[PDB]
Amino acid sequence: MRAVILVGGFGTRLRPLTLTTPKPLVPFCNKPMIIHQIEALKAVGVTEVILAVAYRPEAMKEQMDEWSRKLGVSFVFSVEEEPLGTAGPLALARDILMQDDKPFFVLNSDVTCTFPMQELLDFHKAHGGEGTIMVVTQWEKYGVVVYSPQNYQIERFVEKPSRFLGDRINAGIYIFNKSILDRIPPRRASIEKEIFPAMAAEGQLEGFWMDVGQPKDYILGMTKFIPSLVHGNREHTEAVEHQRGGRFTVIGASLIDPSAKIGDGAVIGPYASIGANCVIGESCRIDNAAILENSKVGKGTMVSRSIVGWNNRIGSWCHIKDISVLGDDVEVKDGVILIGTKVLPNKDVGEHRFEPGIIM
Amino acid sequence: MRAVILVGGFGTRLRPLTLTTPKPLVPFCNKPMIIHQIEALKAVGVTEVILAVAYRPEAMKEQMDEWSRKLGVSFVFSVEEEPLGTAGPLALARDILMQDDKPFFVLNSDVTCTFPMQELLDFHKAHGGEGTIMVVTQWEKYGVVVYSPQNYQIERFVEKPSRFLGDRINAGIYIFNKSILDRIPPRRASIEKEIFPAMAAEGQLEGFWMDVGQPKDYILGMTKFIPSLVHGNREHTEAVEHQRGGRFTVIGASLIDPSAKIGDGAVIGPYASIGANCVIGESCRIDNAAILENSKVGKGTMVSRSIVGWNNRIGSWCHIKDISVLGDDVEVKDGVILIGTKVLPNKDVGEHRFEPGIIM
Ligand SMILES: Nc1nc2c(ncn2[C@@H]2O[C@H](COP(=O)(O)OP(=O)(O)O[C@H]3O[C@H](CO)[C@@H](O)[C@H](O)[C@@H]3O)[C@@H](O)[C@H]2O)c(=O)[nH]1
Ligand SMILES: Nc1nc2c(ncn2[C@@H]2O[C@H](COP(=O)(O)OP(=O)(O)O[C@H]3O[C@H](CO)[C@@H](O)[C@H](O)[C@@H]3O)[C@@H](O)[C@H]2O)c(=O)[nH]1
Ligand SMILES: [Mg+2]
Ligand SMILES: [Mg+2]
Repeated sequence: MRAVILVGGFGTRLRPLTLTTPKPLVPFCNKPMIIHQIEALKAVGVTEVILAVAYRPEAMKEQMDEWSRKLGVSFVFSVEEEPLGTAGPLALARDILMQDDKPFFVLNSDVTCTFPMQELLDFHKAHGGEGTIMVVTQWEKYGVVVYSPQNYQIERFVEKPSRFLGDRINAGIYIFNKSILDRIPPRRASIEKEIFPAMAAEGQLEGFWMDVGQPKDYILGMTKFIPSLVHGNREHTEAVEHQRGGRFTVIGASLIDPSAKIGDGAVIGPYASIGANCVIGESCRIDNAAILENSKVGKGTMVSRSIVGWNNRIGSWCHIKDISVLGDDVEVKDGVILIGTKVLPNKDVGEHRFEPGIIM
Repeated sequence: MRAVILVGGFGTRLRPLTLTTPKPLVPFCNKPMIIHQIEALKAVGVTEVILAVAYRPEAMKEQMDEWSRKLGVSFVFSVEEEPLGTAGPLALARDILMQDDKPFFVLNSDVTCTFPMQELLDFHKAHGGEGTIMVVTQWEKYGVVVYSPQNYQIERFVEKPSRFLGDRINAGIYIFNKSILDRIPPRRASIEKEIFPAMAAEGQLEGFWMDVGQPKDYILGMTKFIPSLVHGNREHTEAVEHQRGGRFTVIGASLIDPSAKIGDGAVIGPYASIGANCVIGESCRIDNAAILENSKVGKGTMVSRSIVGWNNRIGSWCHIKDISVLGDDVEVKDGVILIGTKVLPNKDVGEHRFEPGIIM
């Protein structure tokens, strides 16, 4: 009946875009990352969502703008505890308890997946079935390796193992009962306070899944996510949008906001997202690239596998390839080639850069 | 009676420190960069200072904290016009006119100098005697080259000449009459609207001067500014502070805030500034380096010619040398050598870096 979407965090990995907005609020395809999770929660039975915001309490205005659909007015913060925010639910143990006794969801704000949120009780084991489902199944470099047998028990929980195998990792979606928030409230920073050794049953994804918190991870998660969205959003059959401006061709599926304008002959490539009010030149190539909002693009650029930030002004014949994240209000001169270079907000690029790097 | 301190600007050059606070509010030696100018204006006969803040209107709380001494309560902003903010005085031309008719000062927020603010009329002409005094006398790469003969006239005004010689550049302190704000109010972005090629005189710095807006410029400006401050601030005779914690030695002049703690045997080098609540290890070497606030330093680091941001935690045996600005809340492990690497806020550094660069 309640959920705790952890939104407090510096977003260091997604830095060029998170210097302006918090990581929950940077759009993934056409909506902020938290908005997908909030919509899934609205689909399942829940009304009030509490947010533990630490990095920037200025997200309140944007949440109020998005407050129309759901009662996500709750906001709590006293002092920076941790981006992981284990004390997050513990620092607000009073609100979750007295209002209701139902189990409460806990989610990361940078996770995208099918979002099952099944109405099935699954009361024999709360987090074992959900989160990392047992047949997640990816590299062990990031995320905690979870060792679960066929009987749905968790024995080992190592946040960043060096080399321990165990391709299974937690999805980032947790469901907890009222005992967890009253179990270990140490009143200070901690890491998820997982005490799975003590218990095996009820004490507490068959689908795509990706931790969308890194630029390359952002691109790959968008690539995995757009095909799964073809069923619901806007259902000319090659992609979601195929005729918005002039006459352009689309290869594969893509998300184009009806407010955007596309030039004559642009080739919106596979798994590309175009934001609101964005303008695309005559013969651009948007190949697995995300255009956030209000960005303008000249005639013939090839933004491929990279991210173009808000209010950008891309030149006429640029080439923004590789994984090169552009910040807010970045202007690129004509003919500039950017390959894997991250540009901080409010910068002008006029020189070529053929190697990965940072532009101050 | 009034002054216009231009404070609206992204501070792209001093980027690692200006991602947290606006460039006017980044401390120069022990006080915010704007506080020196406000103190000079308080010394001269003015009472109200109007600030044209654009980049971050959240400086209001800090200004109110510094408001106790002088009535700098004025704050105006509608939409981003320009970091130069030529429309700044023009956007608030109404307030300046009706209250008073006396000439109003215009100052940059990133300029440090002797700050004459002479009670003399400068009635030969107003900006000319002040600002770039006819004798400024530095490189022509930045700032406008001003061609001033012995009769105090300005003929040419080129913002960024390619190669025009003319070592004289404007200091950045302007004084204007009420006609300038009513002369060209174009209502949009413009560059200083200098129409001096029309008028010779009366229509509108023998000391150190430095445009403190770049890291190397910050260091050099501190090096020039500290010796000139020995006359008035705190008047054991080697530096301003020589006994604050244990027993340490000082080479040359330096500012150490009485709230700081210095270890046994630390060598505070020439022209160094230590912020409030800062802790310095046993055998550190602070050679022409600035420690902003609440930063902690281990035993034996040599921070030389670099800037250490707020709330830092420097390791035990690091080498933060060359021009290497550290952002807010940056933690450096023991033995890490940083040479010319700018670190963005909220980062942990554990690897050596022998070449100039940027750490995300
Ligand atoms: N950096 C950041 N982290 C945030 C933010 N909002 C919430 N967080 C939380 O910060 C935690 C850790 O930071 P991330 O970079 O997002 O996660 P991680 O350290 O890569 O790994 C964590 O997430 C995995 C999910 O893929 C999980 O294995 C587990 O949460 C792990 O600790 C996550 O639980 C996430 O909820 C934000 O704006 N920025
Ligand atoms: N970037 C930035 N600029 C600011 C800020 N606050 C005010 N400004 C104004 O922005 C103008 C230009 O930005 P700067 O980087 O500070 O100056 P500049 O472009 O290096 O050169 C300008 O300053 C010289 C003084 O040395 C002058 O020649 C003249 O102002 C010139 O346009 C200056 O007039 C300064 O007052 C800020 O927070 N950030
Ligand atoms: Mg994450
Ligand atoms: Mg300047």
